[PDB]
Amino acid sequence: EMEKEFEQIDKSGSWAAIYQDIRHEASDFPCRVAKLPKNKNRNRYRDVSPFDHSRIKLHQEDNDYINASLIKMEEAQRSYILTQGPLPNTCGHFWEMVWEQKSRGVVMLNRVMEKGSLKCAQYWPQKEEKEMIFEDTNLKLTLISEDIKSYYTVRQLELENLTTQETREILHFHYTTWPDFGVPESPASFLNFLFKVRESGSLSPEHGPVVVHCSAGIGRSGTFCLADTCLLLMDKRKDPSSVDIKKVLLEMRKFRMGLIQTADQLRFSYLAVIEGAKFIMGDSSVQDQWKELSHED
Ligand SMILES: CCCCCNC(=O)[C@H](Cc1ccc(OCC(=O)O)c(C(=O)O)c1)NC(=O)[C@H](Cc1ccccc1)NC(=O)CCC(=O)O
Repeated sequence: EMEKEFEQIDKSGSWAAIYQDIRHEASDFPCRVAKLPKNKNRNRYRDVSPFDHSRIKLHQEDNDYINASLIKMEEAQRSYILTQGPLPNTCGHFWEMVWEQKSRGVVMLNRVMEKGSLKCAQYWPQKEEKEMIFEDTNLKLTLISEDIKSYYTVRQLELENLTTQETREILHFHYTTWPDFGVPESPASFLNFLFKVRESGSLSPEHGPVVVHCSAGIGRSGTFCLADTCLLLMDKRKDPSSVDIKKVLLEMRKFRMGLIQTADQLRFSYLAVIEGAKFIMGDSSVQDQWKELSHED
């Protein structure tokens, strides 16, 4: 029982040893293509790479590499693509992947600059009259509208393949207040945002996997996925309390290394998931409380 485990861990002061244990047991799979010298310019960090077995392959004959991994949750029936924050030369690759995987949504949980340091390129357009063209991938991206909230912004984007001329609506969900190596301000804020992502349709199985990213594509992004996936499980078990969060995280760590970067992010996923279960269980008003508590305005 989740809650029961959570308290025992908390009362026993064991978040760090439980977290170190997860790291110690995570899967070790090769990241050979990501390490090829010619892809060094495609990697934001030297110690963060996609496993060979689950990486996303660009459909270029030229060079199919993108530091991105397909996290496929069989029991939850949900797939996610987790990627680092694109670099100046991978903005086209990033959009080529969104297009090739049929993603309808993009979840960004970092800010372009954090602590004065640069974490991701400005890969989408900031003004509607200033659209972006990715020459290398023959794509055009246009900002269609944006809804700014106090800690997040939802943007409506139009991605066009210039080769075939088809256009697609891409929703972009941007969490602007999640510190690096940190946790959202509260479970309510987190959940209010996640439920926004779920209600947009983006995560539906008739579309490609949603794209999640932060600067490395592992801490913040792992956190968001573990809570989303645990909640889906709690809603399909009907013995919701048997969802074992450590086990779900180790399953996801088989597809991408380092998911969840601090013990505190692990502990927050437990708080988020337990608070989110109120909704699963049947509380028809906890959602409006999260919106109120999140202070969207
Ligand atoms: C899994 C192992 C990584 C843990 C230690 N590594 C780091 O902090 C980062 C990777 C990283 C991981 C999670 C993050 O999100 C946190 C979140 O979302 O909560 C962020 C992030 O957002 O900042 C950054 N890598 C380096 O700094 C390398 C360390 C290094 C340096 C030299 C050789 C080998 C490793 N430097 C770089 O890669 C510099 C770039 C270069 O030289 O190409």
